[PDB]
Amino acid sequence: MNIFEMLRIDEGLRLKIYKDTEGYYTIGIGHLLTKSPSLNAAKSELDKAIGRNTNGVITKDEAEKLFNQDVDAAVRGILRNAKLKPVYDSLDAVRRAALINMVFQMGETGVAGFTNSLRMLQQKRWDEAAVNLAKSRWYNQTPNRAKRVITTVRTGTWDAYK
Ligand SMILES: [Cl-]
Ligand SMILES: [Cl-]
Repeated sequence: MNIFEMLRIDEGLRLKIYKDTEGYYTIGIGHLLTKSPSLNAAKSELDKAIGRNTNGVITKDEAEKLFNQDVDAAVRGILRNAKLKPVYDSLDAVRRAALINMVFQMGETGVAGFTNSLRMLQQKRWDEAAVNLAKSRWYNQTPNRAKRVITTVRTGTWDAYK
C-alpha cells in the first residue's frame, strides 16, 4: 500500500467529466477541473489540461498522467509550506501518506488551516488529533473517506484500506 493506491481507492477512476460531492466538475482520479457551473467552462479547462480536444472524455493513461501531476503537486505544496513542512518532517511514512491524502483533497491552504490538529500531530498526540479532525466540514461531507484517513493518522497503519 502506498499513496497512489490509497488515493485511487478514495477517489475512484472516471473517464468522463463528472461532479463531485460538492458539485464540481471533476475527472479521472479526483482531478478538480472547475468550481464554475459551466460544463463548457469544464470542458475548456479539461482540453487545456490534456493538450487536446477532448469533448469531456479521456483515456486511462490521461487520467494517470493527471494523477501523477497532482500527487507531485501535493507533495511539493507540503514541502513548500511553512505550516505544513514541519508536521510532515516529524511524521513516520504511513502518517505522511495521510497528510498527502488530505492535501490532495482539500488543498494546501485548506489543510494548513487545521491549526490545532497540526499541533497535535506534531506532538504525536494521536487520539486527540483524530478526535479534532472529525470536528470538521470535511468529515461531515465525506465521512467514510475521512474516517479512513483519520484512522491512518491515528494508527500509523494501513488497516482502513485493508
Ligand atoms: Cl493541470
Ligand atoms: Cl464518504
